[PDB]
Amino acid sequence: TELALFSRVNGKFSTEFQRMKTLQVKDQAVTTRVQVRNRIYTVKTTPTSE
Amino acid sequence: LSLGFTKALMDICDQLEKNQTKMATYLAELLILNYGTHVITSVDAGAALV
Repeated sequence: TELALFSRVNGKFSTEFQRMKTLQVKDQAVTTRVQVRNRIYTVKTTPTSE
Repeated sequence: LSLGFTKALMDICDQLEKNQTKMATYLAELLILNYGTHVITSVDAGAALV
């Protein structure tokens, strides 16, 4: 704002507002599942055992 | 025939010879349980992977 009256009385009025905003969200979800199953032998009793 | 299979068969034969069909059938079912239904005459040795 600038106001000059009678070419003698001067006035100035400078007003500034400034807002800055920042947001960051970061999500990580790692899931891991390992499953090993070995079956080597099948052992049975002889039918003629005691 | 193997020794054990022959022995089980002889036991069933003797039980039948004793005119006792009750434990004869029980002994036969035991034979089925111990030696299964079929006899494998041919296999294919090998391996597989998926």
